Amino acid sequence: FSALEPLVDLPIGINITRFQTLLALHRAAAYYVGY
Amino acid sequence: LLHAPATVCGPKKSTNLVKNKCVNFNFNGLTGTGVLTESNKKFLPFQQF
Repeated sequence: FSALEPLVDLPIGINITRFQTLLALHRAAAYYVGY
Repeated sequence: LLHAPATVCGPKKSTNLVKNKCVNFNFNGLTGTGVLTESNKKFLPFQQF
């Protein structure tokens, strides 16, 4: 079972439409999305 | 003044400690009457109610 707590809230009041993540590169992982 | 939420505002004054007197109070918008007596049960590190 999970127990998630509130971290922080910033009121900026801007329209949000698209979402994406930011990764790193170098010169094997998994992640999900829930709606 | 815009539709955006307020980020800067005026100050607020603080009153001294008091207990054991049935007096009106105001904590973050919560106004009521009671006896502000001490407690023992512990809250979460982020709960204020």
